[PDB]
Amino acid sequence: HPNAATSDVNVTIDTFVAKLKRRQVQGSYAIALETLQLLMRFISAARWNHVNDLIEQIRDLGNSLEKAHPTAFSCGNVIRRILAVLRDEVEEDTMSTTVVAEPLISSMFNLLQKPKTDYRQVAIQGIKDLIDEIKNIDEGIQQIAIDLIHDHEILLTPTPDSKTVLKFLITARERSNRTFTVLVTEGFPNNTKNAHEFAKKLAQHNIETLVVPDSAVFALMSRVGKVIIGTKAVFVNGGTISSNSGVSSVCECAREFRTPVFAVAGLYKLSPLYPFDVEKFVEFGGSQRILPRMDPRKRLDTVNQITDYVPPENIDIYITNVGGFNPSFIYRIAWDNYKQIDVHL
Amino acid sequence: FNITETYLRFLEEDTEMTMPIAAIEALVTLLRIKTPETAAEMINTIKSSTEELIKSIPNSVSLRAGCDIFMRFVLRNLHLYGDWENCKQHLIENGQLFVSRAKKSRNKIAEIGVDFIADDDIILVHGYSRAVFSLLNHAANKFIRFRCVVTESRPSKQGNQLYTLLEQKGIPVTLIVDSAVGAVIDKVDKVFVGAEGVAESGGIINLVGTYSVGVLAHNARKPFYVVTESHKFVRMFPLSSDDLPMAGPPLDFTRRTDDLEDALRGPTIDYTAQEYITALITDLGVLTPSAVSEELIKMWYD
Amino acid sequence: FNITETYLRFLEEDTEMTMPIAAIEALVTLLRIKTPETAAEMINTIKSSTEELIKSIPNSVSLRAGCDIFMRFVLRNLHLYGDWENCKQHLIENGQLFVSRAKKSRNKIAEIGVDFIADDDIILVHGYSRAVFSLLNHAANKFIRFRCVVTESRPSKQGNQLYTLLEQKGIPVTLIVDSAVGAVIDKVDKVFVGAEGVAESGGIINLVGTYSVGVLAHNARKPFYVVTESHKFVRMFPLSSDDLPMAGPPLDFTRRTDDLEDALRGPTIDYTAQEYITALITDLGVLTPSAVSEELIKMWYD
Repeated sequence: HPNAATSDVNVTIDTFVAKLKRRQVQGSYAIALETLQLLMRFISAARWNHVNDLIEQIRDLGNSLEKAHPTAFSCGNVIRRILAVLRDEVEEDTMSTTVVAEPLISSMFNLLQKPKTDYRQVAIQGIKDLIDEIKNIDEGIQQIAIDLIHDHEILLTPTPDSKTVLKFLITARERSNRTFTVLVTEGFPNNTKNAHEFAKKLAQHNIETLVVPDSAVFALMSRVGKVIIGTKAVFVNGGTISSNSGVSSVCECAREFRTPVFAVAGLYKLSPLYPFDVEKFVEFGGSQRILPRMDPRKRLDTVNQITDYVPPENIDIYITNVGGFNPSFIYRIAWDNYKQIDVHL
Repeated sequence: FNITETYLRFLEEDTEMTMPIAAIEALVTLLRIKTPETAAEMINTIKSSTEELIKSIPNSVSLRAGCDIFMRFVLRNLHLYGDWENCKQHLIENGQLFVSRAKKSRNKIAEIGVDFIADDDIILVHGYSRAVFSLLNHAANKFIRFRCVVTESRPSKQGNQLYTLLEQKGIPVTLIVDSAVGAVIDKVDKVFVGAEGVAESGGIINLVGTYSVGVLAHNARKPFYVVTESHKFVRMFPLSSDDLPMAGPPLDFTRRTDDLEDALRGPTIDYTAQEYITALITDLGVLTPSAVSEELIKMWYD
Repeated sequence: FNITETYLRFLEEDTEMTMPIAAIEALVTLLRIKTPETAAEMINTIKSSTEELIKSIPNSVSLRAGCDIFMRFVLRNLHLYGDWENCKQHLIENGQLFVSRAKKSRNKIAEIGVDFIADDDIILVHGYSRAVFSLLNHAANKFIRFRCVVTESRPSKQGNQLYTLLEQKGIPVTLIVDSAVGAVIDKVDKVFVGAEGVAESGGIINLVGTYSVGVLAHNARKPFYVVTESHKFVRMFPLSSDDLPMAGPPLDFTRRTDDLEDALRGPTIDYTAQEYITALITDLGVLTPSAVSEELIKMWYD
């Protein structure tokens, strides 16, 4: 499906693509917001007449968006959620149009056995709901989050790039009765400035801050109590894509020492697609930032990557706005938000 | 109207059919004789047939799983609470329909499962399961950098058979004894194992050795894979590290001999835990962590 | 006069002749003809002979160890600064004497170092060594609650031979495939192993599958044991997990065949790490932790 049908009806798709390609848009939340806006635009302006055809068109659009940018998972996720929202309503409608038993909320045997309305308003409302959800995640985490950390315990923080994780930390630090020491790993080629900023923020907040280089993780590990990840995207089996550099090794170390590994992200970051390959989804950075000169650097081929992938075996906890979950359970949460056919587009 | 005979009838066939599928078909055929209308005349007879099958069973739990699934499906069927004829017709249809389904499942597998192959990754394949082989062949079809490793299995020379099958493909292969599989840790990128039965937690019943392999994988931090279709689901949970309903010997210290008559006695079927497996391959979309349990819950509701 | 011929001479006998001792004897015989007074005419020739032997080796490791030990002994001999005749005579005597010693060592092992199996401890034995068998037989002789578990060894059906040997002693035995070895660790108490050689690092040079077994033992925290006659210390360092100076191919990926010809080329020699050993039973006192290395240091004075 090309962009021959959408030219004067919807123009913003091109702009979105541009934003994606040259990285004019920054932060997954912003991307999600943009996607939502696009969806709204599509809804308010276009014509349908039929429902299945419309659904197909939407699917095609989603596919196109995916093809334009693979590292934007939030965009995909939101679309999927919207589709799911549509689908249930459609199903409900069909039952009235025609004019059923189930053990649970969803059945497996229903796939094997042979099975005008104001749905537009409902669809519109769905988008609003999604927006609302996106707006506040930290408020639904803090009631569970500020129960784990105790007095005279030491925290270790890889990935300070995420905006949620910092907030979570701050909320914990607010409490007068609670006291903890913070060890911060830097992350050289991608996270350094961000890490520094985080450290500064911590200092401002009036907490004991310890800036640790990437090599000095091993010596302090006898004192380390907990591990927190600043992840960017959550998946099916448990595996997560983290917000750039210095996460994997630390996680491995934690696993070795049997240190508890926590993860805070959100369900809008959660994807119903499987991460079958690390090479396909993870994007690599820039060689120019590491070392100067060009003519001798033809011989010196430098390897540097943005995003990081951590196996589900190391991570045990996934606290979101709804509640505390596991990597062995999060799949069901995704299913509760994205339907069966909506996985493949 | 007999079922053991039907079961026997499938031995030199397969490759195109599927033993459990065949069994299911047989069951369906049995059902459409004594009328699905009268529940007292039918269900009891079905139960009796199942019992007979169990009695005749040597070392198989998958047939039982299939039959119970079929029963569950039948039970589900009558939830329409309308006329008793259409439902019956549907039930009758649903036997050859099941057979038809398998192909579709395979097709589904062969498009999503081909995304897993990475650049220059060496694959070890364990156990005689048709699905895994299909996946392999359809990966060759796709043209992806890959290698195949054969394990020397000993129930009735299975590893050798597997190797031979691989040969008629054109892929370079090397056979490794089950004792020597421990040393191979760095060269093989992904460990692939077929399953004969998937339990509640996500535990796997298969063949001559799986648990050890899983342990090895865990030790080496190499990913462990389970490849299956959608019919091998049992509502069972093992008590110890390895326990199964067996017709053979569960560790028998044979009496004092000189001429050698009985010595080949011990474990033949093994069970592996939920922690070892990192990825699960099935046709029902993409599911891995604890979806089997959920499915079971959906099915039985008890 | 030849050493190879001498080696060949023993084939059907063995089972007490510690191959390395035989080799030593052969070396001594070779020496005591061409006048051992001169060091220029002799030591170099001996070295050449050893090299030739190494070149001619089909699948043996301990010969080198034996020869280097002999060399060391010779070196030690001429430190008394007395006379050339008497020392030479002593050296000559020390060949048959060395052979005689082996039996005494064996006896010492079989009388002192047999206390591990006492309270009906079930033993898992793999890797054929004469010493272990002697220990077993002489434990039977002493009369003690004991039980045996056999893992199937497959170089050229040695497991069967082992079973037969066990039979001619009177004791119930069972056969276990090295695939289902992960399933059975529950009733079996301790793991015992016979080695081809002990490395510089501390680890064990053995047969078709031992590393996996070691790993399993580690997982289960049931201790891993090695019983060998104290003369298998070779100057060899397995630096990585899959590297040894082997005569056979180290995992050769054979080309796409059709008639099933090239398959049986699996790892017949495996290596395990230094940390896996709990107790090493030797005639020169009960010593394990870093004892072999110490001995080596003492020998080379470095």
